[PDB]
Amino acid sequence: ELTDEDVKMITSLSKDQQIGEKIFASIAPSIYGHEDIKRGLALALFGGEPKNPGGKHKVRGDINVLLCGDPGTAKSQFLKYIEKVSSRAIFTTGQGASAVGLTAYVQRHPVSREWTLEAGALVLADRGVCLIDEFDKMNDQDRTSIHEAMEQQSISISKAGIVTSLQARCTVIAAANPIGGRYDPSLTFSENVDLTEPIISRFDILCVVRDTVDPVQDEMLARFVVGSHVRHHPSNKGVEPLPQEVLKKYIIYAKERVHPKLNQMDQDKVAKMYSDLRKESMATGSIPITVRHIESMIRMAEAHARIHLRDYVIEDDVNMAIRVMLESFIDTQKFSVMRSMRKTFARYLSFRRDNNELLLFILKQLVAEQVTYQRN
Amino acid sequence: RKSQLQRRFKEFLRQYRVFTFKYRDELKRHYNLGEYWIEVEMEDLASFDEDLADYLYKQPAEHLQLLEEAAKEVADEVTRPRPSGEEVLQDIQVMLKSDASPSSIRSLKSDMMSHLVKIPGIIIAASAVRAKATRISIQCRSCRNTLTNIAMRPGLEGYALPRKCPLDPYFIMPDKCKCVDFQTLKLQELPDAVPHGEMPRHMQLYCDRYLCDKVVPGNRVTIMGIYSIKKFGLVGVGIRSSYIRVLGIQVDTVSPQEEEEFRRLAALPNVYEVISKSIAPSIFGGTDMKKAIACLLFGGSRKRLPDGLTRRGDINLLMLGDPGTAKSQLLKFVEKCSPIGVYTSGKGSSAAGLTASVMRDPSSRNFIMEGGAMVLADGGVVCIDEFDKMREDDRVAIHEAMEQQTISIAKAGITTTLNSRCSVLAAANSVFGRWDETKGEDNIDFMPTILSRFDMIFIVKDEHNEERDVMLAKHVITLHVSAEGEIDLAKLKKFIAYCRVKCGPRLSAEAAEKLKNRYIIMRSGARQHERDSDRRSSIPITVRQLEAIVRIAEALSKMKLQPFATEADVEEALRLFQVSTLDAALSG
DNA sequence: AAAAAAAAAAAAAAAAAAAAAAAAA
DNA sequence: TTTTTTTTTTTTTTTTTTTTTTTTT
Ligand SMILES: Nc1ncnc2c1ncn2[C@@H]1O[C@H](COP(=O)(O)OP(=O)(O)OP(=O)(O)O)[C@@H](O)[C@H]1O
Ligand SMILES: Nc1ncnc2c1ncn2[C@@H]1O[C@H](COP(=O)(O)OP(=O)(O)O)[C@@H](O)[C@H]1O
Ligand SMILES: [Mg+2]
Ligand SMILES: [Mg+2]
Ligand SMILES: [Zn+2]
Repeated sequence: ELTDEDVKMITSLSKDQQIGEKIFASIAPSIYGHEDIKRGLALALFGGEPKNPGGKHKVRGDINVLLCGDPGTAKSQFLKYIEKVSSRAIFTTGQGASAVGLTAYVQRHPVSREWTLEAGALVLADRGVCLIDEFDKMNDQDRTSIHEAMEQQSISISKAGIVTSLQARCTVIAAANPIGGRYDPSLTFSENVDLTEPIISRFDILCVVRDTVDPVQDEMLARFVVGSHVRHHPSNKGVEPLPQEVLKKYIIYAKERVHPKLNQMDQDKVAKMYSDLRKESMATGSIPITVRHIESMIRMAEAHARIHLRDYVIEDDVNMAIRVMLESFIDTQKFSVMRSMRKTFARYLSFRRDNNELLLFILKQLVAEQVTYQRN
Repeated sequence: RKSQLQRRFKEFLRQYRVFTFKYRDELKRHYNLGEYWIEVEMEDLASFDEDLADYLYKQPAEHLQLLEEAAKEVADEVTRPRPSGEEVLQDIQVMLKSDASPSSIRSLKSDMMSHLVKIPGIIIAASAVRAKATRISIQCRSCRNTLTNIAMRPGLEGYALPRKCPLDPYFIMPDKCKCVDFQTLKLQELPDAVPHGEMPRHMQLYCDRYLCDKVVPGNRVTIMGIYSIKKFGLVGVGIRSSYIRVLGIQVDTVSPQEEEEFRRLAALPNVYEVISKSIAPSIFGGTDMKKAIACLLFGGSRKRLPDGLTRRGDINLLMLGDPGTAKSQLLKFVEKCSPIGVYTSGKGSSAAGLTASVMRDPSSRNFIMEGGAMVLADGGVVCIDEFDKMREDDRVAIHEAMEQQTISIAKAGITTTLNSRCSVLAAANSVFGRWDETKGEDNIDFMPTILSRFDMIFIVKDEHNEERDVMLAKHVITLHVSAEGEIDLAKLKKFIAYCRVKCGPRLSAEAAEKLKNRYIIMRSGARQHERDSDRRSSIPITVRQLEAIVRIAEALSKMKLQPFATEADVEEALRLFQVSTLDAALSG
């Protein structure tokens, strides 16, 4: 895929001034809705900027994503699309139904009969994407291996005689279901998922996919899937999404060439925002905000800049990264704290969110309240 | 003629300069040291006589033999006068290396057979050193004559005995045949170079006299050798398994000037301060924690009393805190900075257990020791993150190891005591997740016995501050923007190693007196507080804590290479232990 | 305290790579 | 006498079952 004069093509639409919306809408075109999840996956695809000040502070440039949601919401579809669209992308499942496991080992390969070091799946995706379905059904050793990979960005093997440490700088995109098969907003995120706090603490974006009964959305999704079934019958075999091949060409060029530097970030705004969030979160019995959240916001701002190839993070990039990080952090909170932080930080969470979207959301909330009152 | 080529190699060895003749002096020193081998830089050979290097690259098999013979003759010419009993000249293995970038294993097609090839890889298995015969003697069974000095080819190339002096009357005399070292290794392609959806390829390496055991499985290696096939008495037809004849190995990843540098670094009046601020510069705050970690890095002194009992000199540190503080980052730095160090989680690591295990190979019936983080980290540091989530077996194993420094394992085969002299640096979060004072002393589920093991326990909190939050966020943003008194990682690590190997201090009488009085007062205060609370604080103070304070004083005095720990360092160690007694006492 | 599920032990079977001896001409 | 095919043996790995151990009600 080493072409030339396609740098012109990528730059030609790079200046479109709305390419962000195009790319965010050009992820998994077979999945309706879930726009925020698509945005998060785009940011994960383009990635951040790994930096190790001196040689003693290793900071990962990846953006790990965890999609926790009740079943029947196309999480595995997102993971499979990422598998399809991203080079050096591998897919594995918490169950043993995956070709390659998460943990390293050494053995004679069954077909080649040769003694080889089967590196864990995470290692195979050394510079790519590792998709982990059924993230909440892993083994103890699988959990330990994912923890090691996410924490230290490497794997240490001492199985037979191989005392080695080989690095796995992967971006983990995971899919999981809530405990009991249904996500209950009355409980915080960290407690309605079969995952310990340290594991969840290493994910930069948490997407809480909820299947709530809604006649309009239900009808729209039914039309979508039934039309897909019609169009893929054997006999018959607000922007425009980019073609997938051009999308991956753009991803390659951005991920390989442009390395945005945050010399224009407004430290004042970020510091005040962080202090306010700390005070608010501790004012309530809620999971607090920590430094790693600022780290994740920095990574997402760099990734968003990379999407636009700016080479210099701009105020709007920082604001969008803050929007995404605050959306995730708020949705991880319980029901009451959800509204508390929504109202307290509605300004931040409304960046680049036009009036029509908020008005439609509020009207839908009101009509749903009316429906519930009617049918009780 | 081949004699001309050997003469040219002799000239290159004798007269290559750089003034000084590198190879002549290298031969002198190696033969005097008994090494009887040399490392020939390929580029020097090419520059001096490019034809020789080209020949080597095209026909290594015999040109390397010519070079070895020339090196042997030159070594004789430079070190011929020897005492009786060793005057016999010794053959010389000639390892060769070059700066040429290695060629991917996938490019080792058929054409490159018998050429000199440089490839990268990861060695996943190494066989034991064995005997291969370079010179054999065969004696006839009937006439009992001998055919001594039958030249044997190197590499995996056997030899067929003569048929005619009966027919095939010859047998080998083991007592008269000269052999050398021998080893076979398995080299796998580096996982980075393996294509995305693709199996890793393999190759078989064959070492020689001094190349045996220069690597161990797991090393990332660059091999320069002769692509060769087995030669053993000659649906796949005419396929001869291929292997590499190893000639040069490079394993990828203290001078007196540096010793004097360390000496002057220790002599600085504020050496402690510069070391304290030179461990986690990126991490903001926690000066006391950084001082304690420096003390742990330098460690105390191991003492073996005349009765044989051993007092561990390695400090054990624990850090309980909210999941926000940069403590896993601190552990990562510590493992990256300690001379010998390993990072691991409570439940071991990824396919790398925490504590050692012993299993007997049912086929070979050996005693395979699968080394955990503890035994691998002998003489160094083990950084255990999520130290509160161990497994019962591992909990007991560390219970024994942290105090005795030894892991005792007795399996159906044998009993043994592996030596694990590791300093444990543990990180953990509260039982509930966030430290709440309302349940003070109930935020730790550790049994009292384990908490006795740790020399110091630090408690971190984020319960409230605005100025600190602003400063922290701005500092992190500044670090990501940028991306003096700071001893770089390599220099600091080498200084730590030099101090640990060289200086082992001891307490002075006055220091012992002061520490005695202070410890007595601490014990009295802890007992009184426990009585007042009418409950036992799950953070005891014992004579083990006295040992901990003594060890911290020893580490502080070892930083300065001072043989004796003074009163000031004992006071500083008492302050450091006070910053944990703040959790022993003020917590309740 | 007792049952259910998981893990490890252990024993039997298969591949196979190579060295030596008996039968054939 | 000289080849050849077998014979073994010597390692190693793999698979099934059983037994032993760990977790839950
Ligand atoms: N938003 C959507 N757009 C299009 N198709 C969808 C959407 N949500 C669900 N589907 C379809 O509904 C079916 C269920 O989705 P899918 O099988 O991916 O479930 P899932 O979210 O992975 O569930 P689980 O957690 O049980 O594995 C699929 O056929 C999928 O194509
Ligand atoms: N005082 C600090 N100085 C610099 N960075 C910090 C500080 N505290 C937290 N961080 C950042 O916050 C992140 C969380 O740190 P980490 O050690 O992962 O927490 P934990 O040990 O609880 O997992 C780290 O990436 C680190 O860079
Ligand atoms: Mg699924
Ligand atoms: Mg941690
Ligand atoms: Zn004879």
